[PDB]
Amino acid sequence: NADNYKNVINRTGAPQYMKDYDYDDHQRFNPFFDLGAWHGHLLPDGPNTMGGFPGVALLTEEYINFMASNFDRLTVWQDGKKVDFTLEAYSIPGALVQKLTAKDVQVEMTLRFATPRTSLLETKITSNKPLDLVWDGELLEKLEAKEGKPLSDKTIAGEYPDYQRKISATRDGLKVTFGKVRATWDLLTSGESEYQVHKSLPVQTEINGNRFTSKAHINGSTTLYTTYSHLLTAQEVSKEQMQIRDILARPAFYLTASQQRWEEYLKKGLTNPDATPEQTRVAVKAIETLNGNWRSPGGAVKFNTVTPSVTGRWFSGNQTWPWDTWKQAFAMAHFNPDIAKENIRAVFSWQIQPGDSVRPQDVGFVPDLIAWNLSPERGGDGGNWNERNTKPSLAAWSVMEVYNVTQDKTWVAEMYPKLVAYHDWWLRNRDHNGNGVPEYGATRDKAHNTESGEMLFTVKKGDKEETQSGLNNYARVVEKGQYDSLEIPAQVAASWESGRDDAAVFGFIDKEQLDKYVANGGKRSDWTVKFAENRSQDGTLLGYSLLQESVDQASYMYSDNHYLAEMATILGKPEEAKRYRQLAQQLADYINTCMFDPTTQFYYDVRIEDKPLANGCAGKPIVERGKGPEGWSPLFNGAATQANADAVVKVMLDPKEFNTFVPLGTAALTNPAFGADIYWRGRVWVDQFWFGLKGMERYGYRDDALKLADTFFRHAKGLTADGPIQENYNPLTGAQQGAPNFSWSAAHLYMLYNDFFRKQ
Ligand SMILES: OC[C@H]1O[C@H](O)[C@H](O)[C@@H](O)[C@H]1O
Ligand SMILES: [Ca+2]
Repeated sequence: NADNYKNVINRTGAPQYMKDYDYDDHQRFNPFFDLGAWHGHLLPDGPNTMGGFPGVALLTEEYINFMASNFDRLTVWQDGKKVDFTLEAYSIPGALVQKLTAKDVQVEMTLRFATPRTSLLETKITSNKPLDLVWDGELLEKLEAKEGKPLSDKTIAGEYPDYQRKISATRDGLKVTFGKVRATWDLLTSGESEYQVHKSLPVQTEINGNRFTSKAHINGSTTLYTTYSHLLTAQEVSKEQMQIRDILARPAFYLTASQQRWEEYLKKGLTNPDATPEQTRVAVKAIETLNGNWRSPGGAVKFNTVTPSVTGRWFSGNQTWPWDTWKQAFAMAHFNPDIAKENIRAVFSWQIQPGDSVRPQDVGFVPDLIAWNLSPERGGDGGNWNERNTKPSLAAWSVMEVYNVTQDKTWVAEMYPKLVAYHDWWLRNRDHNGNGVPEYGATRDKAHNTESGEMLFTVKKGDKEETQSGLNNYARVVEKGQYDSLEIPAQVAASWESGRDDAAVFGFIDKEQLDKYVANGGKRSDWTVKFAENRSQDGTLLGYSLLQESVDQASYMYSDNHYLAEMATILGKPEEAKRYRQLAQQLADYINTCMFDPTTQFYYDVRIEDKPLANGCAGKPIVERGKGPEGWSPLFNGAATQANADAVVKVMLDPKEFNTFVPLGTAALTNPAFGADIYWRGRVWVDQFWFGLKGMERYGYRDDALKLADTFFRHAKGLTADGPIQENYNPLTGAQQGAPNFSWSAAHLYMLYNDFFRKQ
């Protein structure tokens, strides 16, 4: 099956910089990674890379960095003369292949992954006469470029004097050793990491600084085997040696293992017979993308996980977020369920337990960002690890999907208490007014407050910065309004927790947009989101909340309650199931009564006003900040009444609202803060789009949902091309932006393939 999908993504490239970046700082080539390995490979594109797989990409704990352009490139010689080959090179799901053809000699090279640290190259050589073989390689010297043009003349050695890269011959090949570099935002190594090459035949190696040449002589047709291993600790180095020996001992077994695993991914995953060839290839792109972004256990993360992008500036290593994980595992349930399960475990593996040394007041909390290196507060030197906030919860929905496929009740039994702990955490620490409807917010944190628990903030006016603390001073300053801006680190983290950091609904709007809003009759203060601290009975600071209840978050809580009810029933916990059923019903009633505007016939967030409404709602729908994708969150999540869903579907299909060139973007055309190129105020994301389609389907509009899917398929740029998957689309032009090889989009493109794409 794999052979039907050659070059689904362009995996060619010959990088010349460690940071061979695109416009947005992401590695501009798309290397092949598999088995959760910590290195990857590209295809040759021409005579200068022919005979090897260039662009060895190392995952240095939390980042992707290229090591070399050519490394272990084969040239062949027969009687003192170099054999001139022609090249055919291609990817398939699970392998890179290149075929070299000359008259008297042919070579077939197949590169697959054998372990979580090691790839295996088969070099199959056909020749009726003896040959001399030569392998060469060279470490990169130059640091950084953008769009192929250097940003500076900085060198790698120059930038990182302790990196101390050295190539050494071994008893069975060679190795590259690396010094300890703790460059928190660029390059992380242990001082014990290595890149090892082991081969099945004796070789003779000459080393010349950062280049090498290796030689061997063979007597005729022969198949050689070479392992490539990026090993990040002393203990990884030690443990891998017996694996590498087994691989060179049983190479066919490892090749077959990979072939079969990939046939299984494709068999299990490609289950929409109505889909066209083009549509199915999109699903294969998503499968290759997701599987490449999977990482084995590494550092503090003791489970397999999946990151938003192995090639991403800030998304590589094993950096893992919960929001991304829910959708990732939802999709991967349908083709790589074992890793879907692991990914969810990874996220809950650092869930806060009672007695936690940093935040005992956050039991059940799930960190925003986990990674190889713990933060200084937990004993590591990691800059990325984040516990300032979490992300919106579709955890139960994610877990349930894994169950739907596997029917594995032991999986439900495992996750249920962890899901319940997160649930209970939301209700304790993100419910400022105590009404059972959550807010987006932030934790108590060194970045957010003093040691005594006084919320930090910085008032700005012209060029004067005034840094104060305490919720007393914040209220006193908000009223006056004699500031250009008010920076509240805890409110920044609340925007991160919402998952949509410049959204209209959360008060984000540009200067010219606001002027027009005011000229049309509104007030500037309509766009001010107020902020509050959350405390327990005894006065313990639990964290913070936006003084605003979000309709998407409420709907996700409805989801959580609905799916916990089903899990409780599966597990034979009827009384707990009944409680969640009632909580679900309570949220649905609140969402429908409080958040659905009778007048505009659409859903919106509500403010937590100074006093609740007579009907018990926290405040009125925030109609004036305009319509967004949160308005269909109740449909996707199943909270809406039929009447309210019918109304919302009318708006979604309205070409003056959301039925744009690429439909269902992150702000209606009528939104006062709309911008086609703004991430969370116009741009179309595949998750929010798919939530829309599912929401429509649930309330009887599958036919219209299938039409929108067709429109997406015809209008979203690059979909049928061989480019890597990115983050979002301009709703007017269809133009793509964001990180290449983006898991979240791949997840929902896969879902669209399964649920809505079809032959017209
Ligand atoms: O560093 C944490 C940070 O990472 C990325 O920037 C995300 O987009 C934010 O929401 C936040 O999680
Ligand atoms: Ca509340």
